[PDB]
Amino acid sequence: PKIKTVRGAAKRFKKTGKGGFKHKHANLRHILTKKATKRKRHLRPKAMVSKGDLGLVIACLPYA
Amino acid sequence: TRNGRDSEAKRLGVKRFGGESVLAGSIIVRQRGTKFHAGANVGCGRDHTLFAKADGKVKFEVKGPKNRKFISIEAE
Amino acid sequence: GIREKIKLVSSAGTGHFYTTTKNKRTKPEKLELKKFDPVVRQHVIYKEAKI
Amino acid sequence: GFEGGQMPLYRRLPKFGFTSRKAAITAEIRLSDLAKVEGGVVDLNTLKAANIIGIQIEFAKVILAGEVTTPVTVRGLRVTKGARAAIEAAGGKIEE
RNA sequence: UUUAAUGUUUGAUGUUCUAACGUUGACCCGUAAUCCGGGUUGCGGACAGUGUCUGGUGGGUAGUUUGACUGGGGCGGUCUCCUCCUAAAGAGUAACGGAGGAGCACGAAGGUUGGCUAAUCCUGGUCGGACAUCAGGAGGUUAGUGCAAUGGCAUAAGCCAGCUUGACUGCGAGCGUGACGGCGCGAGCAGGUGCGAAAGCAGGUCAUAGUGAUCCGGUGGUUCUGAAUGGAAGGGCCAUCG
RNA sequence: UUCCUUGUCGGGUAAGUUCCGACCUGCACGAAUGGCGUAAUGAUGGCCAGGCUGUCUCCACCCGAGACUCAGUGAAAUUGAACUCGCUGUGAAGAUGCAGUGUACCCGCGGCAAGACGGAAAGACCCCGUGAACCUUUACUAUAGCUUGACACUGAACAUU
RNA sequence: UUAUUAAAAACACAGCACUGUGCAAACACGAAAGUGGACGUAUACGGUGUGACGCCUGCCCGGUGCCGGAAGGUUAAUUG
RNA sequence: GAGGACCGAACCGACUAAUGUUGAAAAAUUAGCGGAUGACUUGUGGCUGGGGGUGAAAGGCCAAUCAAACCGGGAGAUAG
RNA sequence: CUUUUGUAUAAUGGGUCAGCGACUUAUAUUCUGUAGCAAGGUUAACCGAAUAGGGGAGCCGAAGGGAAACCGAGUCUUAA
Ligand SMILES: CC[C@H]1OC(=O)[C@H](C)[C@@H](O[C@H]2C[C@@](C)(OC)[C@@H](O)[C@H](C)O2)[C@H](C)[C@@H](O[C@@H]2O[C@H](C)C[C@H](N(C)C)[C@H]2O)[C@](C)(O)C[C@@H](C)[C@@H]2N[C@@H](COCCOC)O[C@H]([C@H]2C)[C@]1(C)O
Repeated sequence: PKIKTVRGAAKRFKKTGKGGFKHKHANLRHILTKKATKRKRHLRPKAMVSKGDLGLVIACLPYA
Repeated sequence: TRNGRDSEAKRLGVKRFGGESVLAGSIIVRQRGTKFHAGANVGCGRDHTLFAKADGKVKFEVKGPKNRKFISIEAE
Repeated sequence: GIREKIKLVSSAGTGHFYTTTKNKRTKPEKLELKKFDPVVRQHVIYKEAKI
Repeated sequence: GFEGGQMPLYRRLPKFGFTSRKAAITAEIRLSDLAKVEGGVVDLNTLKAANIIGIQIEFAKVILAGEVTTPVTVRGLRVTKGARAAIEAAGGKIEE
């Protein structure tokens, strides 16, 4: 049988050009009044998955 | 009553020692107070982190009438 | 645990708003400040409203 | 994805975005594919007949990829400004 | 102006009625049968009872949960964060090792400009006293810092006044620190603003605690999407809440 | 039923942590999850006395059945391999096997059980497993049953309003 | 009475009490039909506790349960 | 001539001790022991079925089997 | 032999011999080697005196950025 994608991972990681994965930052869903604007601003752009975590992502997204 | 609590270490101290070449913005020393003071081409962050405002070599000096330690960047 | 969260709505037509805290027991008066509105790119006055 | 009980990476990160149903019916065409077509004039039907785009493609865009050498008449296709120059440079013609 | 009573819709019940329905009353027949069915009759009677829906009750029954650390386990204590020591003069470093704190506060206790400099004690002095306010000398920070400790602080970061909202929006060279999620510092650039004559300073507070991922959902916005098409619903994006 | 506790006093014995009687200071009795009595009953618990005795001081002899020898038949558990001594030390910390040293001709038979951490049963204790079962309850979530009302099966007349 | 380590002070018991039950009884076994209760009818039957007999059985209804009450508050489906 | 009366065989039971414990025996033998007209015992046949039965109640018993029998199946359950 | 910080260990397992007895298979996916072809590569079902040939439906690759519309060797971010 085909490998099944972890659908939860597919909704959180997008494959980039050179094979990396981009993802949205955490800590930007709720309580935000107490967070400094500088901190919230640096969490808006998408980030690349670190080298230590690529093994977990690739295993979960075999067809990505 | 009972002990057993502590906080995580903060990794303070000197990051670039005398003579080291640094880029602009490099953190030189993290400190709680101003154990070291900002000299030439060196800024003082809100937590009194001393960072290089220009490229060059860091330099430690003791100056002033209170013999305070200053850190400056010999621009090169 | 007394300070309540409030929002400051811009006096301009835009729905932009800031958020802050306030001790409504000691300071019952509404908070009014001049803050930058990034929609109209001007410093307008912001008035208090419920979160 | 199991990390021993710690909240795994694909669960401690937020979900984002949505899937566009229009992107599934849109394709990109390289300049090097304009010569594979039959007849010179290219459109949706001629590209599908040449097995260049899918049968369900409704929108197609020509981009500056590869190279075109013969005069080609592009019809009913969006063309990037870089590909538009290259097509006109080879005596081609672009019509909406 | 108002009031009564005959006529009506819907309820609100009840006292009658019989025709549904009940009859584990009697009698007759199927039938040489205490089942059952039919018939006659009596007694009940729109009740009871059953179906669907619904509230309550429900260890009668069922499926399960009931943490870890730990000088064995239990009991007690502890579980996140901050400060000091242990820690061996970079960083880091354990124990149910030694000591303490935090789960906030503040539209001023923030910004800026201008100014200012303590503790304690002595001497003199109405009430006035060991201790109030006044004056002088000594003293030199032994004081102060919204709160623990440590490191800082006179150019004061301490104290006072004026004017104020930079407790700005978009960004960000370059670093620091983490396995990671993350967290931290940041000159400079654009837009707009405050204070100052100006150089300048300001992206909260002397610094380090004051905190909670994701999912789901709410509220506002939105030259994004809109399952034939136009809308809409829903979704996305931005801000924010639980 | 009393922890302290062999409580204290009395009785019994030369001597009684038990027994019987009392005291009340009931750690922590108590009135139908009964209280206190109670003749009779008991393969019931505790204690005393007479009788009786090899229960004992302290064993002796005897009669039988085995054990032992001969003939016939003929098992079992167990078993890494063995050319399978003592001691002191050492050492996965209690040695037939290591070190040092002592002793010891080779092999049976009858006996005895100190050791071979002897045999037997993948410890019942204890802990552990995000094991199991069954049981409990004001743990959670359900649910049979019980119960409430609405609608249906289900109609008429009339009051009361 | 623990067949096969427990025969007992445990269980039962006659007696006592409370409580349910008006007969198509309560109750029990049954998706139901039905059957037991009982071819019985409150001097009967079921459940619970106690346990011959003798003398007796005190106080507490706050908690939990049960019974009664129906005014008020709250409250489901339904209705819209 | 009454009695869940008395003594005591058959019969039913199982209190004590010894033996046996790779037994003669997967619960017995030997010597004593309890009941022995009764809530007695026994034969033949029948009925009750597994979250069920039955239980003078020990979680006892339900074919040397019981805090949920046995047999087949899910099934190569799962086993950090 | 196993298991362990550590076993002559008096920790586990084996009386002996002979036979049997444990990293497989299928389908996906990634990487390495190797072979073919190469900006292309390859067919699946199916047809077929069928391992040929046909079949290019498809799949992967030659373009990315953005949540998306969209733009495109750039794109997103932002008023820039
Ligand atoms: C009559 C013969 C049976 O053994 C016994 O009866 C022994 C007296 C029995 O022990 C009795 C008596 C007892 C006092 O031990 C002496 C008691 O502690 C143990 C639990 O039970 C053995 C020793 C008793 O063994 C003791 O078990 C305990 C738990 C640990 C002891 N030792 C390792 C310390 C060990 O010696 C075992 C467990 O009974 C022996 C076991 C191997 C077999 N099973 C038992 C079955 O009957 C008993 C019920 O078991 C569930 O039968 C055993 C073995 C076959 C025998 C050998 O047949």
